[PDB]
Amino acid sequence: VNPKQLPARHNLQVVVAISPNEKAERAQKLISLKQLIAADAQ
Amino acid sequence: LAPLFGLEQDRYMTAQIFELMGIKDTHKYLLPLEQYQPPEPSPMEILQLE
Amino acid sequence: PVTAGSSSWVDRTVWESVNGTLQDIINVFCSGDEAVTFVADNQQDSDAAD
Repeated sequence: VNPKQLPARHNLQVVVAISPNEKAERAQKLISLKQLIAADAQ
Repeated sequence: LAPLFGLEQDRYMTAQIFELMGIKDTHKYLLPLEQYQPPEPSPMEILQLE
Repeated sequence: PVTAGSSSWVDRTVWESVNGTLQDIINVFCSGDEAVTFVADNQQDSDAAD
């Protein structure tokens, strides 16, 4: 991992206070998206 | 409106949705349109035309 | 204890509020198995976020 290869803070937003269940939440979102991408063939 | 709503517009819409929910879209099956070669037709339509 | 006969029983109130705030504080930040998670704005720099 080259340090010069990393970006700067100008393009890196940060977030804190993440709930434990958020992972599962994401999963749900993902599967939802899955159905969506299954309905569109383009 | 489908004749204008081609593939790239749908891809941009889905990518925007993902960014709103899941940032990294290239991590998996979905491929950047730049390197998306067209599908290879199958022998079925060929023999049907024949 | 200004005087023996007074029996100046102290009222621990600061400690109480300190704990009442600290519990919520830890339930805010340290509640999750992780601490933070960086997020980017483009796909060209998402590979570095994770």
